[PDB]
Amino acid sequence: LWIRPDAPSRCTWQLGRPASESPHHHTAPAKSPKILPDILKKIGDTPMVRINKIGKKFGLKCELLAKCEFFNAGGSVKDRISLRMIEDAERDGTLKPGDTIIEPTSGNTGIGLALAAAVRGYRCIIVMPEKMSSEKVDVLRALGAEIVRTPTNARFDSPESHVGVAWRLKNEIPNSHILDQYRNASNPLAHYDTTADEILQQCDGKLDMLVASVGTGGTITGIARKLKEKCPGCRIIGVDPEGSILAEPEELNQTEQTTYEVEGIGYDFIPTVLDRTVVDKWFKSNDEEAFTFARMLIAQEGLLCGGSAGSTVAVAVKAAQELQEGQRCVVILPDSVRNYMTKFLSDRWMLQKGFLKEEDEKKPWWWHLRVQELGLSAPLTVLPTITCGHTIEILREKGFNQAPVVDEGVILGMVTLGNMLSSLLAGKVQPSDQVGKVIYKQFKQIRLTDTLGRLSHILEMDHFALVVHEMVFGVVTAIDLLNFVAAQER
Amino acid sequence: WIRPDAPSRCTWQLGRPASESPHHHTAPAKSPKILPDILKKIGDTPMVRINKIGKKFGLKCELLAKCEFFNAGGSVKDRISLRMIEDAERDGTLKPGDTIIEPTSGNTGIGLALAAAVRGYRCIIVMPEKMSSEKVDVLRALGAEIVRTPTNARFDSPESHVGVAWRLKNEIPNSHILDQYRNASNPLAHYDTTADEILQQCDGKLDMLVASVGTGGTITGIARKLKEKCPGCRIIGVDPEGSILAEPEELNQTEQTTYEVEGIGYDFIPTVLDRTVVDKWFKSNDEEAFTFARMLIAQEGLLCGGSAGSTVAVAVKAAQELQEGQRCVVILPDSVRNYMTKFLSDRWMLQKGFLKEEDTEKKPWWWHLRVQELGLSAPLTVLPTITCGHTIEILREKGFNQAPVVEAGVILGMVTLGNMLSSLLAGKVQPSDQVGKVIYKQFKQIRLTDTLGRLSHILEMDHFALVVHEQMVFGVVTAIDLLNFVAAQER
Ligand code: HEM
Ligand code: HEM
Ligand SMILES: *Cc1c(COP(=O)(O)O)cnc(C)c1O
Ligand SMILES: *Cc1c(COP(=O)(O)O)cnc(C)c1O
Repeated sequence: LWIRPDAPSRCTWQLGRPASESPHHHTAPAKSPKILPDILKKIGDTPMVRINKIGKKFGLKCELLAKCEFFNAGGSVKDRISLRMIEDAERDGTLKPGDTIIEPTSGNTGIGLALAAAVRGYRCIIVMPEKMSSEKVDVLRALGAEIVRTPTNARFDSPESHVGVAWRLKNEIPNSHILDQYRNASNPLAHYDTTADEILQQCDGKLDMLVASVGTGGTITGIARKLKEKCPGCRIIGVDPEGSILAEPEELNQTEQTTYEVEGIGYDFIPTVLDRTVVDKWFKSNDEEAFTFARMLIAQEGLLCGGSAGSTVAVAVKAAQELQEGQRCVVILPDSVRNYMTKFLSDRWMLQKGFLKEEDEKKPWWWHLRVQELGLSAPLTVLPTITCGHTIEILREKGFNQAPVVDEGVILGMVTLGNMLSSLLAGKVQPSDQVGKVIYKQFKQIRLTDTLGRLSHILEMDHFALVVHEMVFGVVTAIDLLNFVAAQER
Repeated sequence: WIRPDAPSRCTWQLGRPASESPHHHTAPAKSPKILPDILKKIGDTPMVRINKIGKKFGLKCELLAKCEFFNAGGSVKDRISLRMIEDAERDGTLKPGDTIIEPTSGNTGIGLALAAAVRGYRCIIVMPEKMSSEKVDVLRALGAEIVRTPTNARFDSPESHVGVAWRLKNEIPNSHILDQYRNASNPLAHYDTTADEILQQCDGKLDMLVASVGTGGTITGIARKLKEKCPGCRIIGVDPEGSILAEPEELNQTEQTTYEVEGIGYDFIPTVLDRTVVDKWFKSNDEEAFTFARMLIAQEGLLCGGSAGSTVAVAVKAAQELQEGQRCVVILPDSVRNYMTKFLSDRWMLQKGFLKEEDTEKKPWWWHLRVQELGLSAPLTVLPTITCGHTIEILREKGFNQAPVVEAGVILGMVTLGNMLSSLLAGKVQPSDQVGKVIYKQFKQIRLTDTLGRLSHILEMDHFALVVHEQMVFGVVTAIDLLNFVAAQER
C-alpha cells in the first residue's frame, strides 16, 4: 500500500463538457449568516483588492487585481481544500468521528487541517519537509496536531519523503486516513466551485488574465477549468519556481539548483490533481524575485502576504505587459506573512541568505557617518546601592538630567531625574529606597567608531544606546540622532 | 505637551439625542465587488460562536466572539488608525507627505503604518521595549521608523513613549501626533462601526459585552451606543493586574507594576476612556490570559492574541449570572501574529514559568521512559567521501537501510538506500558520484537518558534523531521507530 502522488489523472473532463456529465458533487457558494456557528465558516469570500502602485511602477497598462487568500481562517488558501476534503470524506462515510487524519504538506494544508480537526474533533498528524518554517510548527503544535518532519531534497519516491512517510504512518495506525491533497478531487473542486465563482462574480465576468503560482496545482487547475468554461478569452498563466519540474516546455525546467527558500510552490513530481493542459503559459521565478516583490507588496500595497504571493506578482508584472488599458489581470495571493516572520520579513535572514546585498543606496545622507559626529557629553556615574533621593541631590546639584548606573564597572543601567521625580510624586518609591527599583535596565552599547545606521537599527529595539570604550563616553537616544540630522538639515 | 490623562471635555450623557452631537458620524457602507485599496478591508469582522470553552466552564448562555484579528493589519487598531487619519484629512490638519508620529502598544502603530503605506505618509512609531519584536518586523516591513522607550518609565517622565512622541513632534516640521489617547476618532470609530456590527449581528438582542481595556476606545465607543440602542446589555471591562484603570480603586491595589500581556492596561487614565459607561470591572493576570488564549486556539480554532485570552478568561467568570437564551459577546482584539515567539512558544511559556511542567500529566504512559529503552543497534558508519554505489553495496551486504555519514568523528549527516537508488534511477547522480549529492545534512542528537517525549519534541523539528554519547552513535531514530516501539508495547 502506497499510492503515487504523480500517478496520471483518470479525469474525463475536457473543455465543452456539460455540468450534467460530471460525476462529482458540486457545492454552490452560500450566504454567510449573521452569527457564525464555527470558525470554519470564515473560509472563502476572500476580497479582491486593487493593486494601486506596483502595477504602474512596472508600466502595466491593464488593471492589476489581487485575490487575497490570506484572510481565510487558517490564514492560507489551503483552508479551502482542507475543509472541503474533510467534508466530502465525511459524506463518503470514510471519515468517522474521533478518527485520525494524516497529511503530507507544505504546511498550509497542514494548518487548515489541524484547524478543522481542532474544531470538529479529529486527531491530526502532519508530515512536512524540514525546510518549512518553524512558525508553521508553532501554529500546528498550538492547534494540537502531532508533527513529523522529513528531509527536504529527499526524493518523493524514497521512503523518507513526506508523502512516503505519510503512508508508512497510515499503515501502522488504526483508523488513520490520508485525504491526499495531491490526488483528491476535492482539492481542485474546492476552487472550481468556490474560488472561481468568487473571482468571476467579483469581476462581473470580465477577466483578461489570471496569474497563479503552483503547488499541488489544485488552485490553478480548478480555477482555469471553470474560467475556460465561463470566460474562455482569459489567459491562464502559471508560475513555477526555479528548481521545479512543473513548467512547460521541459526546456524551462533545466536548472542547477534543487532546493530553494520559497515555501509552498513547486515539486519534483507532477501531481495528479494538476492539469497542465489548461495553463496557457508558464513562467519561472526565483527566491530573490519572490522575497523582493513580497516585501514590495507589503511596503507598497500594504498587503501582508507570503513569498509565493511575491513570486506570483513578480511574474505578473512581466506576463501582463502585453495587456493594454481596460483589460484586467487577477493575481492569486496564497498565504500571509505570519508563516515567514523570522525568514523573509527579517532583515538579518535576508542578509545571511544573501538576498539583500548591503549595497542595495536607498538610505539617507547621514546613514554612513560616525557617532562621534553627534557632540555628546560624559555623564556622571553612580552605584546601584545609592538611594533615590540622594541621586536627585547629585543630579540637580551637578545640573545633569540622567546618569548611567555603573557597578563597583559593569554597566547596570540608567536613572533619569524625570522618572525619579515622577516615581516619588506617585509614591511608587521612597527617598530611602534602592535606585534599582526605578532603574532602566535595558540598553545597548556602541563604539565611537560605529556607524549612524547601526545606531538607527539599535534604536528600533532599545531606547538608550551608550557609546563606550573598547567607561561611558556618552548616552545617545533617537532624539539626539534627530537633533543632529535636523541641525545639519538647515 | 498635552496630557493623555486629561479629563474629557465631552458633554455626552445618556439620553441625549444624536442630533445634539457636535461630531461627524460615519455610517458603515457596502463594500464594492473590487476594493480600491486594502484599507476598505477594515470592519465587517465576523461574529463567531464559542462552542467549547463556554460549556467547559458551565456557561448556560450563548458565548459569542467578535473577531477583530481579521482586519487588514490584523488588530482592532486598524479601525481607529483609518478613522483617526480620515477625520484629520477632513480637518485639513493632515496634508499629503506629512509625518505621523504615534505612541503605541504597536497595534495602533501597525494600523497607522499600514494606512501611511497606502496613503503616502511618513510614519514614526514610538513603542515600549517590552512589546514583541514581531511587531517591530511588521512595522519595519511597512516602512515605519521605530523608536523604543523603557517600560516602567512613568507616563509623565520624558522617557515614556508619549513624552518621547511629543519631543519628536516638536523637533520635526509638518509632524502630527494623531494621539489615540485624546482623539475622539478612536471611540467614535467603535461607536459608529463596531457597535453597529455587534447590534446587527445579534439582531439587537444582547445581554452582556466583555472587553479588555487599552486606551479605552473599544469599550467606551461600544458601550455608549449599546446603552443607547440596547440598554439591557451589561458593560464589562477587563484590566490587567498592575494597571490603574479598574474601578473601584480597591481592585487596583497590587504588588507588581509591569505585566507580560500586550495592548491592555496603563499607568494613567486616557481621555477617551469613559469609565461611567462601564458597569463592572475585572482584574486579570498573565497566566489566565495565556492559558485562555491558547485555549481559544486549541479548542475554538481562533488564532488570537493574549488580550483576547484575558477577555475570555474574565468572560467565563462574569457571564455565570446569565442563563439560557441570553448571549454574551466578547471582543477579541488581535491575532497570534504579534505573539509568535512569545505565548505561542512553549519554551517561552516555560522560561517565563507560565507552563509548569506538572500540568507532563496530560501526556501518555510512554512519555517518561528512557530513550535507550527503545532497543536500538549501533549502525554501520561510512565516510562522506565514499562513493554512491559502494555504499549501496555495503548497505545491501549488511542489510542496513541507512548509514550515518560521520574521520574526526563528527557526524556530517545521513545516507539512505532508497533515496540513493531513487536518485540514480532518476539520473540525478552517477554510481561513481560522491555521497554529498544525496546526503541529508540536517539531523539532531539525543542522549539515552533523555525522555521519549523529549524525543517527540525533537522529531517535530527533524526527521533523524541520533542517539550518541558525549560522538559515538549507538542508534538512529525517526518518528516511525518511536511508533513501532509504542505500538509493540501496546500488543
Ligand atoms: C465535466 C465534468 C467532469 C467529469 C465528467 C469528470 C470525470 C471524472 C471521473 C469519472 C473521474 C474518476 C476516474 C476513475 O477513477 O476512473 C475523475 C477524476 C478526477 N477528477 Fe474529474 N470529472 C469532471 C470534472 C472535474 C473537475 C472540473 C475537476 C477539478 C476541479 C476534477 C477533478 C478530478 C480529480 C482531482 C480526479 C482524480 C482521479 C484519479 O484518481 O485519477 N474533475 N473525473
Ligand atoms: C450627543 C452626544 C455627544 C455630544 C453632545 C458630545 C459633545 C462633545 C463636545 C462639545 C466635546 C468638546 C470637544 C473639545 O473640547 O475639543 C466632546 C469631546 C469628546 N467626545 Fe463627545 N459628544 C457626544 C458623543 C460622543 C461619543 C458617542 C463619543 C465616543 C464614542 C465621544 C467622544 C469624545 C471624545 C473622545 C472627546 C475629547 C474630549 C477632550 O478633549 O478631552 N463623544 N464631545
Ligand atoms: C499550496 C500553496 C500554494 C500553491 O497552491 P496550489 O493550489 O497547490 O497550486 C502557493 N503558496 C502557498 C504558501 C501554498 O501553501
Ligand atoms: C489597543 C488594544 C487593546 C485595547 O483596546 P482599547 O480600545 O484601547 O480599549 C486590546 N488588545 C490589543 C492587542 C490592543 O492592541
